[PDB]
This record gives sequence, C-alpha cells and structure tokens, in this order.
Amino acid sequence: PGATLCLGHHAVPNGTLVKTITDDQIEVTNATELVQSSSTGKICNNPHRILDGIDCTLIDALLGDPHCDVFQNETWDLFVERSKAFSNCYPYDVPDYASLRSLVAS
Amino acid sequence: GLFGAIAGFIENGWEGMIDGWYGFRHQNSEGTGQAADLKSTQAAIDQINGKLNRVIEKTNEKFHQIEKEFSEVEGRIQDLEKYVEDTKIDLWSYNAELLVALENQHTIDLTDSEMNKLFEKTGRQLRENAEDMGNGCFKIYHKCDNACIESIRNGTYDHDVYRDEALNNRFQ
Amino acid sequence: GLFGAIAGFIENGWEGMIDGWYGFRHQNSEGTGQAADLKSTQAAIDQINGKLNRVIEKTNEKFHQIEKEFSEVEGRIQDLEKYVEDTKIDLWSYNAELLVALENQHTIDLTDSEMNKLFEKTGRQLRENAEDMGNGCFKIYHKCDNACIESIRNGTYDHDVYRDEALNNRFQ
Amino acid sequence: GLFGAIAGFIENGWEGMIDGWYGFRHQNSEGTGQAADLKSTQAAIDQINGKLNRVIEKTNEKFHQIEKEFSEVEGRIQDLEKYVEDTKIDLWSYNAELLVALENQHTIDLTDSEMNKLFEKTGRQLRENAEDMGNGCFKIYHKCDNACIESIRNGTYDHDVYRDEALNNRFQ
Amino acid sequence: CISECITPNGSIPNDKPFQNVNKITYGACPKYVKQNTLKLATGMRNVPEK
Ligand SMILES: *[C@@H]1O[C@H](CO)[C@@H](O[C@@H]2O[C@H](CO)[C@@H](O)[C@H](O)[C@H]2NC(C)=O)[C@H](O)[C@H]1NC(C)=O
Ligand SMILES: *[C@@H]1O[C@H](CO)[C@@H](O)[C@H](O)[C@H]1NC(C)=O
Ligand SMILES: *[C@@H]1O[C@H](CO)[C@@H](O)[C@H](O)[C@H]1NC(C)=O
Ligand SMILES: *[C@@H]1O[C@H](CO)[C@@H](O)[C@H](O)[C@H]1NC(C)=O
Repeated sequence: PGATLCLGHHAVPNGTLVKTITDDQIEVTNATELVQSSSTGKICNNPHRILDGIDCTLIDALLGDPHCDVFQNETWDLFVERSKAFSNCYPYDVPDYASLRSLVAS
Repeated sequence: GLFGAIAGFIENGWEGMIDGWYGFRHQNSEGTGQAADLKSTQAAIDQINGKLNRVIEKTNEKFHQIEKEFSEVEGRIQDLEKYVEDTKIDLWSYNAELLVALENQHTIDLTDSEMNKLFEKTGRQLRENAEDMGNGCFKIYHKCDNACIESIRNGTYDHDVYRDEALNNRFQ
Repeated sequence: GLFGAIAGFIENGWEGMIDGWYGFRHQNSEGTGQAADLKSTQAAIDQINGKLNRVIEKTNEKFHQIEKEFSEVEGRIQDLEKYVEDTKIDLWSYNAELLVALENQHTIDLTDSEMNKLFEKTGRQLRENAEDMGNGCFKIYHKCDNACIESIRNGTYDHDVYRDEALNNRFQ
Repeated sequence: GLFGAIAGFIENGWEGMIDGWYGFRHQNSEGTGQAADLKSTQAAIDQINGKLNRVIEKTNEKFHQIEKEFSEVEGRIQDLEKYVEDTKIDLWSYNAELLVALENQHTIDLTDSEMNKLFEKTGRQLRENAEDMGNGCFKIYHKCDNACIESIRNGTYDHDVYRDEALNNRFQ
Repeated sequence: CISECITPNGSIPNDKPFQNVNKITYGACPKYVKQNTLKLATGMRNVPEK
C-alpha cells in the first residue's frame, strides 16, 4: 500500500532545430529568429526625413541644374538617389566627385 | 545535457503536460493525476527571457558611413573600402554564430538543470519515506492521498507524520 | 545558479562567516560553533584568481597608428579612417560586454558548484549516520562531541564507529 | 571541474583502463575485473567530435584583398591599410584565444559531467542494495557473482532479487 | 509607415540583433551578417520519444 510520484517535463510533437557548441542540429521545443531576412520593399518616410532625389543626383542639385532647382535650400536626414537620375546642363566633371558628394550628404 | 535529467534518467518528455514546463504525475489510492510545477517552470522561463532580452537589446545606430558598392573600377582606395567592409562582416558573422552556439548550449543545460533541481528538492522533502526508482519517479512507502500528494507539490509535506508507516513498509 | 545550492537549498549566506567562503555550523552536546572550510574556500578563490589573471594579462602594445580626430572636412579618405575606427571600437565593446557576461555567469555557477561539492562530500563521509534535512544541514543520529565534529570537518570521520548507535536512533 | 567527480571524489584516473574513457572495476567472490562502459565513453567522444567538427568547419575563401607589405614609405593611405590589417589580426587572435579557452573549460566540464552521470545511474540501479563509499565505489551488500556484476554493467540488474539479503547485511 | 532602419531594399524591422538584407544601412539597424537564419533556443530539448 503506497503511491508513486514521477517528475517530468513537457514536449511537443515537433519542435525546432538549433545549433549548439557540440551539435550542428539539435531539437528544442521553441526558438526565435535572430536574423532579419525580409523587407516590405519600401522605405518608410518616418521617423527620418527622406528626400527623394527623383531625376537628380545630389551633385546636380548642389550645382543647380535647372531641372533639379526644385531642391534649392532642401534638407534631409537621408537623400535617396534614383537610378533614373540624369544631368541636363553643361557637361561637367568633379575631381574627387565621391568626396564632394559625401561631405554634402553628411 | 550536463545534468543527465532531460533525455537522461527522465526517459522522455510529456506531450500531455500542456500547462507547464516541469511537473508531477502521480498514482495513489484515489487514482492518477498530473500537475505543473509553477516555480521551476517560471525559473526556466525567467532565465530564458533574461538572455533573450539581453540579446535583442540596443541595436547600434549608424548614420553616414562608407560606400559599399561601386560602379567603376578604382584600384587601391576602393580595394581598401571593400576589404574593411568584408572584414567587418566576417567578424560580425562569427560573433553571431558563436553567440547562438553558446547561448543554446547553455539553454539546454539550464533547463536540464532546473529539471534536476526539482527532482532533488522532492527527494529531499520525502526523506526516508520514499525511494528513487531511477527513472525520475519516487516510490512512496505509505498511503498518500490527493491532499498528501498536494502537500508534496506545494512544499509543506511533513515526513515525520508518515515515517513509522514508511519505514515499516520499506525495511520489514 | 545551475547547482541549486547557493540561493537554493541553502536558503541564505552567513554574514557571520568572516574567515572563509564556505564552512560549517554545528550544534552538539558541547554547544554550537562555526568553522571555515579551507579547501573549498581555496578552490573557489583559486579559480577566480585564475580567470582574473587570464583577463588582466597582456595589454597590447601599439605605436604609430592612424589619426582619429580631424580638423578639416576631407571626404572619402577621412570617412574610411573614421569608419575603420568606429568599426574597431564597436567590435571590442561587444567583446568586452560578452566577456564579462560569460565570466560572471560562470563565476556564479562555479561558486554554486563548490558549495554543492562540499555538501555532497560531507554527506558521503556520514554514510548512514546522518540524514539530509533538505536545507543544507545534516541530522546526525549519534552523540557527536567537538572532536567528532572536527573529525568530520577534517575528513577523517570514521562512520563505522558510530554506525550501530546511529541506525538504532534512525530506524528503531 | 564543476561536478567534482574527475579530480574529485574519483581520486585519480586509471592508466590501466585502456578500452574506454569510463568504466567499472569490481571485486567479488570470483575475483576482480575491469570493463569499459561503452555508452558513457561514446557520449563523451561524440560530444568532443561534435565540437571539433564545428570548430574546424569551413575556412573562409578570399581572393583579391589589399596589400599588407610595402617597399616605399607613403604616409596616410599606407598608414590606414596597415592599421586595418593590424586591427583585423588583433580581433581574430582574440577570437581564437577566447574560443579555445571556452571550449576547453566546457570539455573538462562535460567529461566530468559524464563521469558523474554514470556514477549516479549505477547508484540508482543499486537502490537499497548498496552504499556509496564516497570515493566513487559502491559497497554491494549481497553475493554478486560475475554475471551479477555484468547485470549491473549492462543495465538489467534487478534490485528486488537481492533486496532481502542486502538489507539483512546492511541493517542487522 | 514608421521604421528606424532603412536599407536600399526598403525598410526593415530592428527587433532582431542581426540582418541579412543589405550591408548598406542607415539608422538603428541590426548588424549585417552572412547567415540567412540563426535560431536562439527559447525552450528545453524536445524529447517526445525515448
Ligand atoms: C536587397 O538588395 C540587394 C542588392 O541589390 C540584393 O543582393 C543581390 O542579390 C542578388 C540575387 O541574390 C545577387 O545576384 C546580387 O549579387 C546581390 N547584390 C549584392 C551587391 O550583394 C538582395 O538579394 C536584396 N535582399 C532582399 C531581401 O530583397
Ligand atoms: C498544500 O496542500 C495542502 C493539502 O492539499 C493544503 O492543505 C495547503 O493549503 C497547501 N498549502 C499551500 C501553501 O498552498
Ligand atoms: C582531525 O580531527 C581529529 C579530532 O580532534 C584530530 O584528532 C586529528 O588530529 C585531525 N586530523 C587532521 C588531519 O588534522
Ligand atoms: C546482461 O548481463 C546478463 C548477465 O550476464 C546477461 O544474462 C544478459 O544477456 C545481459 N543483457 C544484455 C542486454 O546484454
């Protein structure tokens, strides 16, 4: 005349595989993803001030290419350059173009 | 795991324990039953939530950085920019791999540990009134009704009340 | 901690143990007393000094490096220098944070372990002459004067001498 | 180690145990003997091979990089290339030192753990028919011939067969 | 819409510590890594059978 008392823990029909020091794959009851691997495909306009360059590079806007003069006195947290931008003024180059673009963007 | 309870002397988990991570199953004169252990469950849960919140805390904020894609071949300066970025990425990738490996090994061991601690605590309450059957179960050597089982589960079991009966059954 | 002794079955520490990290308190026919355990204390201290010396070993020596502050805007090359430095600092800050987190988890666990090892060793000396009360104390079932307590503390306790007396007290 | 078995309650290893990592030595009415425990040996070996395979996996493949030695003094750009390389090497060297330290601490701890798990499992098989002598050996309180010893080693020992004899020897 | 982290592919959530979307980012962003998935266990070993 007595009783039995067993200790145990839960389980589920199928858990998730994770990596450890000793195992490339071992099953636990639950896990959570630490790598963000997807995007909606759209840039959110808040909280950062986004300035869409549209047909203009930042340098064309700086110099004041007429079709870019819409951008006069503009400000941004992030300036977004589009692959469709084009120059439409006197043909020019900027020695160290990359540096001028950087320091203005900043 | 290091403690040998989970996937150890506990032969398997219970898919039917759906209200807790750890718990008890019993058989006595009034039938059989099951109950989650809230304290051990919450101890494991609290530790896991602790490490999760440490890991997902505070992404860094960066603004103007260096260019990472290039439309013209440039040689030396571009080579250096690309090498700096590749180097950075390989180091962070290593940190990420190692971080999850260490955390996960430790998570398995801490849950194994919590299981083992609950087992040891129960054994200690039972004193000389029960024996470890070696599969994570105790044989209790006295009549132990539902209220008695509950006294064990809630940590108020009084071994002296049952000691004469139990010793008589164990040793004679 | 993983072993469930410190902040576990040992309900709390002793502010009154001022000559050691781990030890014994007793009550017998000659009164009560307390004594540090030197070996367990020293084992913990030795491990902690070991990891401390590994961490504070060998700062790196660096001489001519790159500039890290600039008085003029320069563009591309300065962006790259500053990016290299920020990347470096962020990686090391990550290393420092992770290093202390892992060390501290392990320090808590190793001290917890030493506590547990001392308890298990004492239990093993006592054989059938004592029972674990579940709070880190043993009930010893025979007269055990000051010299007897010290024989347990110094690891020479001879269980056979007391076994008949103890079993008579435990079981009859 | 954390568990206190290896270099612990097991006083030393056996140079004479050559066919397993863990095992048994016995003395009974038919003589003495030794046998490796295959399951515990293989569990440790499997864990160590697991971590070894994680560590030696996948070197990175890199092709065109930056120059790392220079035949002319150049100033700023060279300063930066050399600093980038020096910084990278210092970070990887840190990763390597830390990696082996953590793995090795854990290897010592997991092997210690396996020793402890085998000991506890054996104890659990023996139930009330044996007592832990405190040095990793069990005193078995009944006649236990070579087939009996083997029944303990292969995990089929039936404690009930011997319980009456053992209890008579232990307690009376 | 609202997001702290911007990549050339579009905005991404910054609740996770790492990301595999783009090495180019602006704002409070997960760190870019090569792996496309890394799982952090949030539960014990799952042992439904012996
Ligand atoms: C985000 O955009 C990047 C850059 O365009 C994508 O990376 C490219 O992916 C394609 C297809 O896998 C590859 O052929 C290119 O080599 C990648 N470019 C670079 C520079 O790495 C990426 O796939 C996009 N990510 C998401 C989630 O949309
Ligand atoms: C523990 O269980 C007993 C028996 O069911 C009950 O009388 C008592 O109220 C419980 N104690 C606590 C602390 O809940
Ligand atoms: C241990 O304690 C006993 C009892 O007082 C004493 O006789 C003996 O000398 C001690 N042994 C050691 C190793 O110090
Ligand atoms: C275990 O040992 C016993 C005794 O020698 C033997 O009868 C039995 O076949 C063995 N069982 C297994 C599983 O090998």
